[PDB]
Amino acid sequence: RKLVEQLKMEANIDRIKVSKAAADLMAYCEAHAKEDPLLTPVPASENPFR
Amino acid sequence: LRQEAEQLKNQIRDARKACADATLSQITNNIDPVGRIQMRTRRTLRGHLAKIYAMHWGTDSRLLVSASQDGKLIIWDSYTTNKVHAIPLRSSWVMTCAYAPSGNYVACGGLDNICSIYNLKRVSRELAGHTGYLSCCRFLDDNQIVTSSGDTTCALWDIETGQQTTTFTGHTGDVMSLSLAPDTRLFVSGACDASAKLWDVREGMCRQTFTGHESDINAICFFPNGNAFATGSDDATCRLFDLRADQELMTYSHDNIICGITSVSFSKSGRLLLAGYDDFNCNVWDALKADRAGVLAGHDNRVSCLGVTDDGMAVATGSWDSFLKIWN
Amino acid sequence: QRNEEKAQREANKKIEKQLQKDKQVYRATHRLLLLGAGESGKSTIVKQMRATKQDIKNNLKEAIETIAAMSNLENQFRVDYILDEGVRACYERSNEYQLIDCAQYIFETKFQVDKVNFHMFDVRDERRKWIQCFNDVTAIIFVVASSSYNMVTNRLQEALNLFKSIWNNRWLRTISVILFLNKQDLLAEKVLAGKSKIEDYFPEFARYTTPEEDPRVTRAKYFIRDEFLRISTASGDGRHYCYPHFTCAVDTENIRRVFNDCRDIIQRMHLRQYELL
Amino acid sequence: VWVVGMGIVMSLIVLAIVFGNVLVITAIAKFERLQTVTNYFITSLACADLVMGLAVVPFGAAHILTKTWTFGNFWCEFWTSIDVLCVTASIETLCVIAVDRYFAITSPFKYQSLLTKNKARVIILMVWIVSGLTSFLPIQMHWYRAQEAINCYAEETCCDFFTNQAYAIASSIVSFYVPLVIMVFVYSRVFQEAKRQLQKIDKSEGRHKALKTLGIIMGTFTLCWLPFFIVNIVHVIQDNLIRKEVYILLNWIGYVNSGFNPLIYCRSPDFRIAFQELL
Ligand SMILES: CN[C@@H]1CCc2c(ccc(O)c2O)[C@H]1O
Repeated sequence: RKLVEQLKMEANIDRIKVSKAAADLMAYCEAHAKEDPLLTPVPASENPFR
Repeated sequence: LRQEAEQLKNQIRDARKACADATLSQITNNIDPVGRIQMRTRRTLRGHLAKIYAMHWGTDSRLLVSASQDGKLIIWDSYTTNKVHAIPLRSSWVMTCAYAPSGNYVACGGLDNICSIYNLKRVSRELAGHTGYLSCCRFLDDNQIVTSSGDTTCALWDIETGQQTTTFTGHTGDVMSLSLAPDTRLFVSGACDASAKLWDVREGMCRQTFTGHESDINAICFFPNGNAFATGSDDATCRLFDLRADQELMTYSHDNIICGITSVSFSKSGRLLLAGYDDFNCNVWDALKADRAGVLAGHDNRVSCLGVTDDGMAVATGSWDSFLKIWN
Repeated sequence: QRNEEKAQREANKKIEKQLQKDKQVYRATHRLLLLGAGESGKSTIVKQMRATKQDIKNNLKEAIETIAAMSNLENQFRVDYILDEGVRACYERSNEYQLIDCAQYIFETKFQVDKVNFHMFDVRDERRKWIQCFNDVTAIIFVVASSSYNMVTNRLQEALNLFKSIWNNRWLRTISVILFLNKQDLLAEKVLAGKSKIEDYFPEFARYTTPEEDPRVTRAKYFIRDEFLRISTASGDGRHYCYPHFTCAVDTENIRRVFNDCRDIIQRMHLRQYELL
Repeated sequence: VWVVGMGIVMSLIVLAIVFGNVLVITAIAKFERLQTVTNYFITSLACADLVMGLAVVPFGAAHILTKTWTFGNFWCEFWTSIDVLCVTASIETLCVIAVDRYFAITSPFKYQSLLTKNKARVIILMVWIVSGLTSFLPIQMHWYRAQEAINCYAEETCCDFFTNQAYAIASSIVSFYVPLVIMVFVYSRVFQEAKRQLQKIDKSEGRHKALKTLGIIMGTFTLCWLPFFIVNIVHVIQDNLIRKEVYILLNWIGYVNSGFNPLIYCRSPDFRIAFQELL
């Protein structure tokens, strides 16, 4: 019986367009990609490991 | 009777299909590929008794904690490659591990249906309200600890109180992995019944519940933006869901890939998704381009866990061969 | 300044020294898993291998609660207070209705080391994903109730279905299985007396015959093993061996029986390596 | 031109012994998985084979093919000492590995406990150390020296060895004869254990290859050294019996055993795993 209530809870949800969500996530992956050592390895001196 | 819930299920599915306007791959096609990525073991971390099941980066990123089936829990200093503290676990078998954002306490799970938090600076408390084995433990602060168990009920304990403050229950299958978001408000938990639902710590109600996969869900992790997360099924396919869209954004799967998935973790920028397997290799795929970029297979046995530091400097990966390789 | 690195070295040396000491202990210890079906009585052989009183009353109260027997089908007022002639019918109906406690009346263990230290322990989940976490156990004691055909798909068939789950898992691709036909005397007891023949539960029983106590029980005794052997026969290819020796109600040698079977478990494992045999 | 053609075959033998043992030795350190428990002895045998192959074998080809031992007299004696240890190591290492298989199967539940990584180094070093007492005499001491071709020791041209009858009997025993008793006895008891297991499984299940599998391990070792060491003891007691050319032919028969050693030693998926990265 709770599932009917649970489904009713999720029946009305504010939904964002998948195209809009994709673009925002793409920008979040675009503007924030600069500070990513995995994307571009830094100097062995800068990297504590190497 | 139950048809209304089935009608509601059809109504929910209709909204998601209607909300779908364009495909992620179509939008991400113009995005330039990351290219081939080669990783090496800048450190070769090893020296444990038996096969390990968990690994978790510290908040300061200097230390990592790994727990093995041998019952020995040891916190390992990545830079010096020298073990810092080795604390034995009362339970013979452990299934999960966690590290404090403050770094004061280290939490180790257990298959003995009891969760215990250890004090680095002497076990502090033992929690056993949940039934069955504990799947994943992770606590945002030194007061609230989130553990997902095999009783299909994940609850957030109070470290000071030692009792279940709230209970997030009603999940179909056994919960196998729990992931916390940087916002610390909402957390997504994955169960063995292919259902991936995101809870709210204060509300205690499943705001969204996704069931895109067919097989059991193995692990889940959030993106840095905290608006989406990725999960890996027991089937070869792993998918990423956009919370605001409540749908499966992109399906990640290679025809050659047929083995199981045991871990999942994004990068600091989130572009590079590193996915472990039972095929002794970890594959790093582009989150936006939805294509495989590079593979690494340093481990010899099945990879158990994988994580990325808060700073994002380098990735770690577990292994059932007792050798955890710190890739960079 | 640099003393910090030296200090960590001493701690690392101390940790490594302590870990090295425990390495011999862990390798010496042999780990077993007791995967037993419900009502099979795995605890009985576990007790035999190894203020209480209100323990007897709790089982009696649990049996009285099941003696729920009226729901399955004067004293009713007496039954209401607790919640005989009805007991005999309930005992007869106990074949269908589950009665864990005997009408007559992560747990661990440290088995006697003897030659080599052995610490056995057990772990009700339908998914049973916990099994896949175990791949280093030398062998798994799989206690099965022989007199399960009368109970309940029959209970024995459900127990036989465990092998399909156990062996097709492929996670335990190098772990042998030891099974005890528990309640062997009880299995013959129902078999020896006139009752519902196993042919009614297992249709192919009549076609089966004894391989090369009364023969009625003796023929029945082998058939359950043969059915269990047939599943274990296919897809073995070494490293997966079933040691099906029976187990009576009381047999103190059962602990010694495992050790003899345990030696063959390790020896066959080594012979698999180097392709010697 | 017969020597030139013969040298071509001899050239391959030196090359074969080089890569044959090195590849197994390279895999032992390249992959950490196989490095720890076993093949640690097999590396010592491989290391012993490399010394016999890369150093002792080619100079022998130079000795026979060329007019004489053009090199110095001191290195001529040095070659015999280095050759003695390498041949003594491979036989001993095979016996040590032979004990490894027997001591595990015949006494389980204690093999894992008793054997240790430090204990493996002690036994492996003891094989080399025991080889030291076999190689100490020819170089440091002069008890090796023989009037039959006595000038050969003095001459710088011919480096052929003539040894005292006392040394030949004792050295041959410590090298091949004694481990033969250990290798055969240990493996014979093993064959009983495998036979017992097969019979037990036959009774357990209503529905041998071991003899062939254990045959190659003992057969190859016997068929490559027995004709040599039989001849070695023969000439020391009966000098007129042996033919000089016959001694050299059997001498190079036993050197091929180190080249064919890896096939008996490491032929399994782990060895096949080694070829995986090198392909
Ligand atoms: C060319 N003949 C060599 C030198 C003498 C010698 C050999 C093998 C084993 C021994 O114990 C020896 O003393 C032969 O490999």
